Amino acid sequence: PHRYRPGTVALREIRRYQKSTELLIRKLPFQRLVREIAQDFKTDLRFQSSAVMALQEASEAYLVALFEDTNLCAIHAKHVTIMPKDIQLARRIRGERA
Amino acid sequence: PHRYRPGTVALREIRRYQKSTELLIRKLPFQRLVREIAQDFKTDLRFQSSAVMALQEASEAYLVALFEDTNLCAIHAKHVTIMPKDIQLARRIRGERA
Amino acid sequence: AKTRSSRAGLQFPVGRVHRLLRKGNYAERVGAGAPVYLAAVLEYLTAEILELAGNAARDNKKTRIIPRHLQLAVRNDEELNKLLGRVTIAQGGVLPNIQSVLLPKKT
Amino acid sequence: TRSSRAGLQFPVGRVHRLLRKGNYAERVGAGAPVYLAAVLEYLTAEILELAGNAARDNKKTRIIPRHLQLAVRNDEELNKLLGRVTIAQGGVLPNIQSVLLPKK
Amino acid sequence: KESYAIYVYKVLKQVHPDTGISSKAMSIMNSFVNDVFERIAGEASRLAHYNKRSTITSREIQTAVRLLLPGELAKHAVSEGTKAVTKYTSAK
Amino acid sequence: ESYAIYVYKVLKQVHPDTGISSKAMSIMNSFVNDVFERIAGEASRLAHYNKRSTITSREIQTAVRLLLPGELAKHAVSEGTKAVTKYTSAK
Amino acid sequence: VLRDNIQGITKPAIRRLARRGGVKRISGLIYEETRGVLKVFLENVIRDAVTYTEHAKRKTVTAMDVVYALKRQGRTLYGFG
Amino acid sequence: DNIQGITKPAIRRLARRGGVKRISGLIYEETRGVLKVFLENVIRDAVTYTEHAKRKTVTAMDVVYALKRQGRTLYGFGG
DNA sequence: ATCAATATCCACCTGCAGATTCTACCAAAAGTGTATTTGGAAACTGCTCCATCAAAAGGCATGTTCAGCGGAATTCCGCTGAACATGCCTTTTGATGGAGCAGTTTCCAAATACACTTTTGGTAGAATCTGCAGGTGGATATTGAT
DNA sequence: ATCAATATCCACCTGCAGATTCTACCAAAAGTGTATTTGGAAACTGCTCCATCAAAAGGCATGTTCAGCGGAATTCCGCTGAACATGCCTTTTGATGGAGCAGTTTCCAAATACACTTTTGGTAGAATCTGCAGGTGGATATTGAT
Repeated sequence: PHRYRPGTVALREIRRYQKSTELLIRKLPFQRLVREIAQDFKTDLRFQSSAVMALQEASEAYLVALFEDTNLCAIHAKHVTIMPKDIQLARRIRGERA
Repeated sequence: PHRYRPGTVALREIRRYQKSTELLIRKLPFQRLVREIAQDFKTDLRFQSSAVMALQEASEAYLVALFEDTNLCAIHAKHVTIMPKDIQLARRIRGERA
Repeated sequence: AKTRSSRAGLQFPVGRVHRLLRKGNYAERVGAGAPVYLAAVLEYLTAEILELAGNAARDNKKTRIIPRHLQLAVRNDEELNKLLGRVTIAQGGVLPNIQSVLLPKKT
Repeated sequence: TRSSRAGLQFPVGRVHRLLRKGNYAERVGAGAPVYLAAVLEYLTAEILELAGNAARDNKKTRIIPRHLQLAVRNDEELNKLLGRVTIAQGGVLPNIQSVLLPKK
Repeated sequence: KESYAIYVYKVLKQVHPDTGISSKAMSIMNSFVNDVFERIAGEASRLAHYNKRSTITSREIQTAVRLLLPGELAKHAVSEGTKAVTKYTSAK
Repeated sequence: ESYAIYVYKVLKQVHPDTGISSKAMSIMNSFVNDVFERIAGEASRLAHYNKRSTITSREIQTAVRLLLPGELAKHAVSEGTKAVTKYTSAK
Repeated sequence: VLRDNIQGITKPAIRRLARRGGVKRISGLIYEETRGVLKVFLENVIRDAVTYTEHAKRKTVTAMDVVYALKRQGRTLYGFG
Repeated sequence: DNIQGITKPAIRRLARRGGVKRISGLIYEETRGVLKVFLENVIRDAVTYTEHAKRKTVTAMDVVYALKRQGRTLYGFGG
């Protein structure tokens, strides 16, 4: 049977996803998470649709960003696998702890 | 001939300088650097005594902190010697490049 | 009754950029050349990125500029990249970039 | 005075003037300068209080920049509020990455 | 050349009567006040604009404080603020 | 109020046969109002730093120098000046 | 009632975000560290967003509210509602 | 050369306040470069604030305002 | 464990640079009383769009198995920075002209402020146009096994 | 290098959705044109505080030796990526009531606008005072060696 060596599909997917621009997080699931976090801050709160979309635009932008920095710390470590401490180092230097 | 071991004096120096608050760079060599860079921007300039102080206070303050992050990037890479690439990474993750 | 935009040789609204300079409460008074000079800069700035977005689109065989085009145009330009180094263009994606040590094989 | 009317050491009347000449808005209500002044007195109090402690602790009575620095960074909140502020002549907190200490 | 230096000196005494303060320290406190003032003023200005309002009132000042200051610090800064206004109003 | 029709003109000026989607026009609007607020504020400030009650073509120019990167600022200063000079001699 | 919606950000979606981020290989611990990071990120923008909404005595969070909030955090977003 | 004026002892000292124990040789020329790029950004903005005021003297306020824009707010010299 | 060299901590001493106390002058606040103007809350309400319920279908999340390979941990070695004692070349400190940073007076180009008249960018209503999304297919690479 | 399995490429082709197209309405802009106010350029000037330089002083450059650190090569055990089967819950297409946003008018509590009288926080000159930074003595913790 045909089988790609590990990491081939991954490069395939980096190339793939770096060409597109659609949100990579399921919509409804994300909206729930927004509503949840919001209502555990205030009540009787309604949301314009585009408002939940701005938040998803920003969140993904933010996370993809974090991931590139995290990916850099890993390579500095001579690893290719981003580990939790990578995110922590990145986040710290980034100025979110530090 | 009693002699101290590598890192023993340095460590004592760390202790030492983290208590004091004075500039670690000599005033004159610095004033000269500031002036030369300014000259490329606008000739025949005069600097207030305080303006140079501020700039120095800021530069060391700036450089000092850049050193803490570098140290962290060194340690993240199972090292204790901060190297060029360790500075490189820090500045990239601070947006000083990206 | 010539508009001030034409008096200045601009597409952008000098009268409008002048109102906004009043409603923005930036100072007690607004000079006559203030809005003129600023609409000149804003026009100059939008022509610069549109020039780039448009190109990005040609390189994408697309006729209509879309967000990813603005994104590609902005990130590929050193100066626009710096001017908008903290702006997130929605629906823009990122620039294709894969670290070397990730690619397989050697040489 | 107004500061006395609101019970404050800070200059309510001045704060008011600065809010007008600041081009922050067309009009400035009467409480705003009072409320704001209240908050500047309070924030001032919070830092002095901690830095005074920092001085007593180092066995000194007159507070210096180093005592402002120490009070600020050793305090989650103020440290956040001054997260991108550099206090001249403040120095840095004493800190050494454990992994750099001699292997006991 | 105005400075909050004397008012800073007042507050200091109500908190540490035996404590004094060097010049450089007093200048830092001055920048400190000027800073938060601007940060608070700005946010309030901004808030009034988003709401197409012409006046920066204490409602503005208040919210800005919630947006700018860290939690618990904001808690007290609000009370302090609210108290100062109540006192001022309830006065002949 | 928008900047859309103005963005469209310029658009047609550089690229006569290219169009723009609405989201793209939306980002172009956000862009303009953004730069507009930075330059304004940089200007506003500059004046207060100089005890000046009037923003003018001269504050705007400095703001533009403080805010824009290398080659962009140089070119933007030209465009600004050229326009002020022209409008100056037209009445 | 909404509870545990943080799990609504599937391992798959976090894997895709990392590909765009150009990440080749991911550790099992990454997915949970990320929900945390995304959680904090959102708690911060929505707090502000909502603070803006309240000040306008509204009951609806508008995109402007999210847009002003993001700007307050140095994460200015272009193109919104 | 002025940049070379910023000495190894001085740089090694800074790094120590940063809690740095061992310093590779290549860090010094690397360092001066950072500092150079630093000053250039600040000084330019300051010199600009200088010229706007028609002074031939950079005032500490012109540096303070500069720093504020770089996001490097500095308490101690007014403002 | 045992000296032996250094470094570090501490209680104390004291001149002095800078913090403090006092008087006087004072313009520029900041307080106060009159009276004219106005922003924005309250009250009614039109109307956008938010929530939400319903349903059909496959795009995708989930969970499992399998093994390739990458990260962790151990060893080994050459080379690089740390520590040191020598030595003097540069920075530091206190003094002395003069250049501009500001304080003040003058006065005109330029910015309100007001009343009109005119041109326009926004738009909601309908309806014709068009770029490309997305489905198809089959010629060209990319891969991985041998 | 050859060969089979798959994915990537890319140019042709059709359809809905979103874009470019008009008719006319027009309040709110933006323009035009006196009338009245004024901010800040411009020229003159005194007082700081900055540039320069001399010579007392407090670090830095330099060469040596070597301890220990980073880079390299090796081993192995476990965890993450690929491939696959299965089936659910998200996405999509629509419709409905009603909340609550946003428009419009009314109208008074609060705010701007002078104008007059008082206080006060900044400055400058002078003398008094004091918190502590360097300085010493001497005990003791720390470190590196045998």
